[PDB]
This record gives sequence, structure tokens and C-alpha cells, in this order.
Amino acid sequence: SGLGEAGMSAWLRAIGLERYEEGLVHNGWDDLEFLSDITEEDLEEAGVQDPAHKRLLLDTLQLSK
Repeated sequence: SGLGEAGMSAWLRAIGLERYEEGLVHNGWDDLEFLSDITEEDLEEAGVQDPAHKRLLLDTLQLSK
């Protein structure tokens, strides 16, 4: 019931920010489906309290849908 072992892994690779993966995965963003609705303030909840990091995710959203 789980053939992936990644989810948003390769997703963060498109922008080179997978380092924050575990940061959002251990908060409740492991689901790329839900992360697709993540807000700007939600990123800081996973440890993404950076400007270049906050603007990256938003761009990575529309990128890989």
C-alpha cells in the first residue's frame, strides 16, 4: 500500500531544496497533494523561515503542479 518511498523527494530536487524535505515531512507536508495548497506562513512551520526558501516552494508548486 505504498509504492513510492519518496513523495515530494524528487519534487524538491527540481529546485534543489530537498534538504527541507524532512522539515516539512515531519510536520505534515509529506503529501505532495496537500503541500500543493501550503501557504507562505506554513513553510516557516516546517523550518522554512527564509525568503529565498519561501519563494522557492511557491515556484516549485506551479512547476510540478
